[PDB]
Amino acid sequence: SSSTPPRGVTVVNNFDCKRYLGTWYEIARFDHRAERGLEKVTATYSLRDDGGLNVIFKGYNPDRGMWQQYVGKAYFTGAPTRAALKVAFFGPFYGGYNVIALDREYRHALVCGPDRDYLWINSRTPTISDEVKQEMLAVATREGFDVSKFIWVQQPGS
Repeated sequence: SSSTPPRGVTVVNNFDCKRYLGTWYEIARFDHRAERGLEKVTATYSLRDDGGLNVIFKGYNPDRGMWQQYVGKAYFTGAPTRAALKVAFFGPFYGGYNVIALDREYRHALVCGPDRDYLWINSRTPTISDEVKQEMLAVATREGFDVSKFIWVQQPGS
């Protein structure tokens, strides 16, 4: 089931959706065809009339010589105080989106998909401290993700 969280993963359960809105830089990702080779990736989150979120993915594609966007819609699968969502880019075809770690300042987030082949480190800044990087890798490995799969995404100052 590609719209539920991975078995045996803790999801953030005191989620304040309003503080999560705005722009997040992608620090690291497990690669798949949608993202592979994209640089300087951000995700931008905004509230919709219908209680879902707009998710605008932006990345630089060196082979095409262009910036490209993916326009999606995210909805909470349960209460909006549990950071368990599902995202679609076309039609009723959803993937799981789960915030599994978040600092009290809503400045750094570990986000996974519906299984352990999907994981992202995200930051309000394009670079993170070695201390924040270490905590992210510790949380991910404790939840059973193979962090050797990370691609460290090209960002200004990386």
